[PDB]
Amino acid sequence: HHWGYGKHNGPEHWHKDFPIAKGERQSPVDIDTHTAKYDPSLKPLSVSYDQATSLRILNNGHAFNVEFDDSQDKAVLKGGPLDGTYRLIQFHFHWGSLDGQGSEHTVDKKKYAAELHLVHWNTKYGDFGKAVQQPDGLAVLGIFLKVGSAKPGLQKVVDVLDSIKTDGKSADFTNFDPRGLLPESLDYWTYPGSLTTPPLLECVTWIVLKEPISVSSEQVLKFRKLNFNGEGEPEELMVDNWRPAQPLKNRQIKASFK
Ligand code: NA
Ligand SMILES: [Zn+2]
Repeated sequence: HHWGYGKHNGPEHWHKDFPIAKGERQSPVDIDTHTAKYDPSLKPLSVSYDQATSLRILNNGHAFNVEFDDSQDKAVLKGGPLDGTYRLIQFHFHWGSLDGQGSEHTVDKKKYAAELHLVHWNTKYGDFGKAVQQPDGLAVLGIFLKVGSAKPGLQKVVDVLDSIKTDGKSADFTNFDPRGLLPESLDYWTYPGSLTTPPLLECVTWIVLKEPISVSSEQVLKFRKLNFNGEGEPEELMVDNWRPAQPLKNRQIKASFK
């Protein structure tokens, strides 16, 4: 695709092809923890990932996605601020060239090394393509990564990155359990927002977990060896594939905790 994260095609350019970039409910945003409103009416999240079926991992030239079979209710997210059942379709990460940047959301302006997005769609709309046209179509769980101890359940992902180095490469990726990527606590902030890549549609209920997971320096190093470019093209490392924080405008961030 023409858009990307460089000087000449990066996020400050996206509005020319995707005028919704300057919309009223864009993501990501800075979460100001002292202005977030505790909402005692929010329920606990319900994450049911025991029957998840992963299929494939692929490099799509802006990140890598692990894709799941979403033809039945096998890995779903319910509760929290959601009505209805949302099915897991893929997850992916955004990360930096250095450990001090890489997350899309920030917390009191603090950036994390990377951010994991688990993308789910509202089953009342029948398919992911209809869901992205609706204001309550997607629910994305966002989890921050800090660098410290290794996360054992991430290792299977890091070990296959070698085989999908360039844009358009894919590999079989079965029996991966995404329960190994979740923190202990499910406390969260939530606000209505958008996809953070083109087409930037405003169809996402964001659910950002308060507790980061830790990954090792060697684990995130291996993400930085992937390439934006296709095979046999000049090498451009896949780093800093994050969009900067957007204005909050007329929105309230709610917290499930105090
Ligand atoms: Na995508
Ligand atoms: Zn993302």
